[PDB]
Amino acid sequence: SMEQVAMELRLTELTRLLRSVLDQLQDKDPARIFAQPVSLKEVPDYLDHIKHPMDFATMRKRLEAQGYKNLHEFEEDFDLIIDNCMKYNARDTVFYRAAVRLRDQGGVVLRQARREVDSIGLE
Ligand SMILES: Nc1n[nH]cc1-c1ccc(Br)cc1
Repeated sequence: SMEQVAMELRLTELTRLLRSVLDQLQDKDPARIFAQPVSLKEVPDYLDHIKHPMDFATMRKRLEAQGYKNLHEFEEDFDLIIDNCMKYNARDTVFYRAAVRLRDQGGVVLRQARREVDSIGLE
């Protein structure tokens, strides 16, 4: 149907916007602490602590499959990256501190992303 095509165009547009947002957010992680999944070989007990692991590579996989239907779903995954890290790692660690900085700097980006999604009507 034409309606289905239009819906798919909207999703493709959202995906383009979220790709830009994801690039901007990952730039706020210059240490690449959040670039890849926590290794279950190097941290074998990780899943005892963290029930829903997340990282930028995994987000990017879902993104390119057009797997984010709206900004909320994307933000959920970004918050998992931050929140998982701030639970597993103590306050005095380079990991926890990196998550705080990513959260703070990323908030700015996500604030305008929300305005843009609403403005252009992408969801
Ligand atoms: N990036 C993370 N999110 N949750 C835990 C971690 C982590 C834990 C140990 C090391 Br070593 C590195 C990273």
